[PDB]
Amino acid sequence: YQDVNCTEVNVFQTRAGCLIGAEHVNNSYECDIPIGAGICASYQTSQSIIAYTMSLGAENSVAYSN
Amino acid sequence: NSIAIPTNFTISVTTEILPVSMTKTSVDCTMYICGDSTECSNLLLQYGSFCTQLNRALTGIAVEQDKNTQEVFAQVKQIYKTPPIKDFGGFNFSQILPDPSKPSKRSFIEDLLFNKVTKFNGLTVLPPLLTDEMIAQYTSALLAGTITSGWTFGAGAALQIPFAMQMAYRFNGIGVTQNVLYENQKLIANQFNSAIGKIQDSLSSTASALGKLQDVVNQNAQALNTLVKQLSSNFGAISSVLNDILSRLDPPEAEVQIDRLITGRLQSLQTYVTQQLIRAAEIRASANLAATKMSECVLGQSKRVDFCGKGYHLMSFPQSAPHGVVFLHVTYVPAQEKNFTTAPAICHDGKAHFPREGVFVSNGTHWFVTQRNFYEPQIITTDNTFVSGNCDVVIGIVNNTVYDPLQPELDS
Amino acid sequence: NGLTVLPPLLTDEMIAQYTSALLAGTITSGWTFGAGAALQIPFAMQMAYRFNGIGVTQNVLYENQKLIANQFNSAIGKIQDSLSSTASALGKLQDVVN
Amino acid sequence: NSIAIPTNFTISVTTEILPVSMTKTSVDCTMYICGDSTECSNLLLQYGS
Amino acid sequence: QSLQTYVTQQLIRAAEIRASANLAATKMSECVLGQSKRVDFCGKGYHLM
Ligand SMILES: *[C@@H]1O[C@H](CO)[C@@H](O[C@@H]2O[C@H](CO)[C@@H](O)[C@H](O)[C@H]2NC(C)=O)[C@H](O)[C@H]1NC(C)=O
Ligand SMILES: *[C@@H]1O[C@H](CO)[C@@H](O[C@@H]2O[C@H](CO)[C@@H](O)[C@H](O)[C@H]2NC(C)=O)[C@H](O)[C@H]1NC(C)=O
Ligand SMILES: *[C@@H]1O[C@H](CO)[C@@H](O)[C@H](O)[C@H]1NC(C)=O
Ligand SMILES: *[C@@H]1O[C@H](CO)[C@@H](O)[C@H](O)[C@H]1NC(C)=O
Ligand SMILES: *[C@@H]1O[C@H](CO)[C@@H](O)[C@H](O)[C@H]1NC(C)=O
Repeated sequence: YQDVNCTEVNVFQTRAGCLIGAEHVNNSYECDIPIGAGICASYQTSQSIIAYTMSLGAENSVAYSN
Repeated sequence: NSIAIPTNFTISVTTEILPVSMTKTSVDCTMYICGDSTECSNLLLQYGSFCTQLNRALTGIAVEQDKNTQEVFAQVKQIYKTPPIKDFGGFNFSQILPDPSKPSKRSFIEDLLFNKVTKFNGLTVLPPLLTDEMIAQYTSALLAGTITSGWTFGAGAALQIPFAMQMAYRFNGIGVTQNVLYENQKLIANQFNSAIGKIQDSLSSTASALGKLQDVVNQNAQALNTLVKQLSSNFGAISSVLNDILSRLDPPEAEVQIDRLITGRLQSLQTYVTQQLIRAAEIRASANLAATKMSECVLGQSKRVDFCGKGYHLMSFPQSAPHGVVFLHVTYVPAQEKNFTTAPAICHDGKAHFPREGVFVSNGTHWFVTQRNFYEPQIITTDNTFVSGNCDVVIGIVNNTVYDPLQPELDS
Repeated sequence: NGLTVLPPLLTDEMIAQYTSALLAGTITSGWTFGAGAALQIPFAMQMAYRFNGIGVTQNVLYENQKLIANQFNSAIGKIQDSLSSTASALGKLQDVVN
Repeated sequence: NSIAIPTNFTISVTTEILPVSMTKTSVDCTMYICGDSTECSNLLLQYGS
Repeated sequence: QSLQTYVTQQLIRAAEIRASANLAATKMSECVLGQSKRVDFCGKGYHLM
């Protein structure tokens, strides 16, 4: 529900609106079906729709030295 | 017979500011054309798909703003991070790298850029898919890659190289002999650091520097204000307020007055959507230009003249801005011009000689060979020059002497 | 009917001055005026750099300088003959006007 | 095992033509629609912006 | 309606001209002010000037 609070409408409040039916998952993944405001959703595990903050890629420091 | 060779340089950081996206507006046209009115809605259905192709056109614009923003920023397969120690040979990126003290971890110069830029009628504003905190992880990844690994993170995985060896590589890219860096490394580090200092003075003092991004935000706000104001027009109807028509006239007459309002509001929405489709092409061509500058200037070094601001391009650092990007393009500019007599070729033992690299020049009594971009005279030898043909062919050749490094080794 | 045409800010004379400046720069200082100061260079040497830039050793230019200058001069004369006789040559600009 | 290497060259000059600008027209929307007419202009105002 | 049609066509046409102007500006910088390594960017053949 775009641009509404989870009041008037397994409920996840995002800045894109009130998302109902998607499980909020702490693990990030590559973006699949974009929702907005950093949140994407996908169908995964038994399977269900999940919502998560998308990953921007793996973290990799460079072994920089003089 | 005269060539000017500059005996010194200045390193100039020029800001280039580019729109990259615009506000993802979307309008429930069936609410804008007919608000909470069943009688009006049933009449609007007689126009078929004139609504759903406008819901569709605006959705196409809204979806591609994240395409633009992804293509410009997400040019990196990994989120690279800077080392704990800042051992960059004297260069000082602390004003363009993240500030861990902030809630959204923008750089110092990204905070200046985020400071200088400033409904009920079916209108909405959809959020971007990349939050301005995720854009700042991508520009920090592009930038921590650029600093620690040069172009190599664009070709493969990031290969570390010391920053004094990365700039020595970029000086060879502009044809300046890389020892011109090491022999001047503190001067070059200090001119980079001082030139980054001027960026803060510019962006802090002069709000008009952001003129392109504020223009894009103003055009989108002016179009929405025009669209909302156009609800107040009668278009030939007895009233612009739909409820006042319905509360006063029976259907056989109310429908006529309503059709007048429907025609006017529908044409007035098509005008907005057509303007936004043309304005979205104007931003999409700017996102593709920003994506191209990201790929060629940041992930690389550009041989294209004036592509990365005035000067010979050395490197660029991306910073984010509200609905845009900013490139801090670092360029070598040759500065202290000097005058010399010059020769196309030199004559020695009947042979003509030409410089493998550099220009034959004369301060007025002696002849030297030297790189074109930085006065650095060399005694002329068989190692700086090659023989081809003889004296009787070149126009404007000069009868100097060319030294042989082997002779004294066999003479002694 | 209310239909008018506004003049351009830069008049044809001003455009001519800019192309003149760009041309004079190109001829007397090569590319240096683009990067920074216009640094005078003997034209033949400028061409030598232009040749190295395409993978042809500079001695080729000097040894063939008379040939190259003659081919260049002839090529320009051909440009004039084409533009003076082929109306369609400027079709891209005429089409905008139309 | 065969390579063709040019032994001579020619300098050619070609002409590339590009549009830069278009005529800066300007239309007075009121005069166009309701030229010198008060009665028409007042009706035109009902169309707002 | 006639004006709206005209203006829309001018905006679209203006975008085409703008793209051409941008190309022309790019060439000026990367063709006149410099030397192009970009193939057929500045005519067929190896660009000199
Ligand atoms: C042009 O440069 C040469 C080399 O630097 C100058 O000749 C030398 O000048 C110095 C200082 O007077 C003497 O110590 C050397 O013995 C000279 N010979 C060499 C090394 O070439 C020359 O004087 C300069 N041009 C001028 C101003 O006449
Ligand atoms: C390269 O080609 C040019 C022609 O494009 C040759 O120059 C011509 O030589 C003939 C004699 O064989 C003369 O009659 C022409 O008038 C010359 N033309 C010009 C423009 O000079 C040139 O000799 C050739 N070079 C080589 C090495 O074969
Ligand atoms: C929803 O309402 C609560 C108050 O009950 C408020 O604290 C919260 O911030 C609101 N969320 C949104 C997205 O408006
Ligand atoms: C994420 O982990 C925290 C514990 O660190 C937990 O409290 C929170 O409920 C988890 N959220 C989700 C969506 O699993
Ligand atoms: C080169 O000579 C010209 C002569 O007109 C003079 O104006 C110019 O300043 C001289 N350049 C330098 C670097 O001395």
